[PDB]
Amino acid sequence: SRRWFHPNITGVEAENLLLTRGVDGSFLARPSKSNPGDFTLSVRRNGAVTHIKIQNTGDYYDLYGGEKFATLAELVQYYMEHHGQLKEKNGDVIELKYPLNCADPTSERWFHGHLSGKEAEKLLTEKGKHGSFLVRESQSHPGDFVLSVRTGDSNDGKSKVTHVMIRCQELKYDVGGGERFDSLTDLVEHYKKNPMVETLGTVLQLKQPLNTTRINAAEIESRVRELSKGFWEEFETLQQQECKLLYSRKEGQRQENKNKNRYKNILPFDHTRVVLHDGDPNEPVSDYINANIIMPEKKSYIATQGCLQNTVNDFWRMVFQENSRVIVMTTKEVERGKSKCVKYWPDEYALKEYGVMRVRNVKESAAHDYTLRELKLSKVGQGNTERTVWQYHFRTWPDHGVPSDPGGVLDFLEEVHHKQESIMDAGPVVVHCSAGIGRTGTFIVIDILIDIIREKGVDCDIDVPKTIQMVRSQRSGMVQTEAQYRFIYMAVQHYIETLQRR
Ligand SMILES: CS(=O)(=O)Nc1cccc2cc[nH]c12
Repeated sequence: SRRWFHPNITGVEAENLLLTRGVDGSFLARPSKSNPGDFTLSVRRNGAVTHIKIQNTGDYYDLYGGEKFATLAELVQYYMEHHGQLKEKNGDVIELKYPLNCADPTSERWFHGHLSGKEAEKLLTEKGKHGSFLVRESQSHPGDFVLSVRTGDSNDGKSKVTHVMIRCQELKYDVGGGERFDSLTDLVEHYKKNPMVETLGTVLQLKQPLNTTRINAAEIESRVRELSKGFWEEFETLQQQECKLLYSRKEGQRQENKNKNRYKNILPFDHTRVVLHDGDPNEPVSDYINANIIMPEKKSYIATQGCLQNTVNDFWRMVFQENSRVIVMTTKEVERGKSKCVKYWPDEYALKEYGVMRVRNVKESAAHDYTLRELKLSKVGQGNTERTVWQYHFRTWPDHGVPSDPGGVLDFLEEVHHKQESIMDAGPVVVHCSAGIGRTGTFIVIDILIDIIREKGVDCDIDVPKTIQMVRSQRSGMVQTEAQYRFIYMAVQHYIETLQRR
């Protein structure tokens, strides 16, 4: 669970909560209400509260005096299982022992707040299915709530909508009897596990929240208009779901693999990692690269980090093994004086050996937003293994935030798409930035969404947060920021508009 994140709390509200309701080792995280990408970890130690800044400019969560993380849940899991690791400026250990839980329901997928009983019945009738539910404000009884649930199997009376009144009495919630809950989430979780049974026997199964994010692609402009009045609230609802994605990353945690990771705690899930075969028998662990397969759930991707000097050979082994023919690089080699990805390709017209692999740079072509490099990759000693690999190097992404206009990214992805589609039996498209989660996740999700619209036209269903959750189950923290989340919507809107004009 992620109850330690409080989306609508001030610094002083956080201090008072930890002092009145917490103990030493108590903690919570919260966003800054005016600087998105800024978060604070507030921690109680020696009867006083310390506030620790976490910044995310788009690549990773950077904890002051700690490490870089793919998600706030991974950050919290790391320190709740590693004492002595989190430290202040003056060096003392700060311990995260006791999450201080938030009662606020506004980031729950099932919470609709102000909503009429007739509006909720229409939404549940049109969009809902057996077990679809929502919680809304009563309107008749102020301060109380209603849980509306659809149960059932043409509109022939085989299904129905039931309303269950939820009383709020002295900051606890109940359905008219039995247990009184600290929050609506606790109530919903209880009646999700232990469903209410009606007198005549109907089980009110809370199977899934009502789906409000699935839109018809033609109506993207109207959804964007609505979110622009929010994008922040829909993004935070998505982020609340990240506690469901704490999958194991054991291989990346092995001593033999530690120096193959750019950031020690940003690791590939075991269940989707790229496994390298045919390694040097002399190298004890030769099967590991910080990379995952992203299979939308025909075109697949590999999301990976920027090469380290000691992983360039493994990068080319992956490319060769997976039969990838297109690489997308979304960083300059150096940004803000820091190395983001080593040069892993030869100079134009040059030939270099990278371990058992040989690469020729045949030709480079510069466009305004990117450079294309036509590379020839083969195994040393085996001439007939040569294949062309087209590297698309996006060069104009800003150092922080996102492009102001998506036209450049969309023209780049169209060209990448056409190259991939032109090559018979090409493997997954490799996409990498620096950590391989923020820009990489953004480019991949845009590509996935646009691909739907390319095959099905302007009239098909898309669901941005559900697509992002699905990509996040295959590599940690894919899509890092609210700014990238907004950019994904803007890119898809711009794509639909250029398709209508044509
Ligand atoms: C409100 S919703 O349930 O319609 N949309 C939605 C929001 C956030 C995360 C996910 C994952 C699947 N759907 C999501």
